[PDB]
Amino acid sequence: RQPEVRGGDTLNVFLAYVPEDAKAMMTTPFEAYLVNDSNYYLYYTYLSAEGKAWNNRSHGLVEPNTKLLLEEFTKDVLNEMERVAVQLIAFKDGKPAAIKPAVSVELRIDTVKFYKLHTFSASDFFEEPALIYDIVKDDVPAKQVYV
Amino acid sequence: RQPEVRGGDTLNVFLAYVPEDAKAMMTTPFEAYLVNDSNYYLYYTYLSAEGKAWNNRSHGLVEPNTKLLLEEFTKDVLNEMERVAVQLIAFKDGKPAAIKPAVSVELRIDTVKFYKLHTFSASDFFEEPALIYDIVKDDVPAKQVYV
Ligand SMILES: [Mg+2]
Ligand SMILES: [Mg+2]
Repeated sequence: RQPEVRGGDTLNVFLAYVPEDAKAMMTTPFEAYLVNDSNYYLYYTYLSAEGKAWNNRSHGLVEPNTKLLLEEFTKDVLNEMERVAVQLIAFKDGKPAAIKPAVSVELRIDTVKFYKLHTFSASDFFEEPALIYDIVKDDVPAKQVYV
Repeated sequence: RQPEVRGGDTLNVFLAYVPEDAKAMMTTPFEAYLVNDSNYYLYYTYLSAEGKAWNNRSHGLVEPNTKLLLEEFTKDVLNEMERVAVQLIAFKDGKPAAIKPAVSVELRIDTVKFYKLHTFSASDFFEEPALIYDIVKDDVPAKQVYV
């Protein structure tokens, strides 16, 4: 087992979209991940807006210092992703911890970028370029950042 | 299976403390519950402060229109419960829903009341009197209410 990470008591959580095959942009589907770059467990939901309501696309637990595949989708699904949200709470289990904010972040996804690999960016989290949205950055929820 | 409840799309969530045996106040332990009077699933944590840090006492999922036993404790544990918190997120699974707030509520518990049954109140949720703290009342998180 891996130990906790130095600096990981600062909450850093990202929503990342990655091609399954960055070499085949015409045919590839995409993957959505919750990336938990922190020493906390998360409970989360990932939702998409449809009218005045929201549909839950994924929910559950993310362990410390890991990522979770939320969804695999083709580009036809982009029409459902005009506005998405991530809500979460963070905790440790059996270790004292700082209290963290309860987080809700609504995002307008840059769907044009899914046709343009060069608009995705290099990251430490994947070998492929990724489209990465902050949910919590340096303990600060990314409210009203991508809307 | 029970259907969703009329009015239950309004989030109402309570933290309730109940004696195991209201007839034996000298000897009885107490039970802490999360009461989810709503049509939403919840992920939650229940934490207690110790110094500048917090200890997780319970976490998980609560189903719609139910309650969950968080902890059974004796009165010696009241010394750990000077300040507690509940954090949660609410969602539906497979049904469209309104987006709900991500909630964090810190409470100073009225530990004197645990020696005085008449200070607990009748409720629809238990046959015994209960000490009930609002976490979300009529969709409004109970921030800075019990501090
Ligand atoms: Mg890389
Ligand atoms: Mg009653």
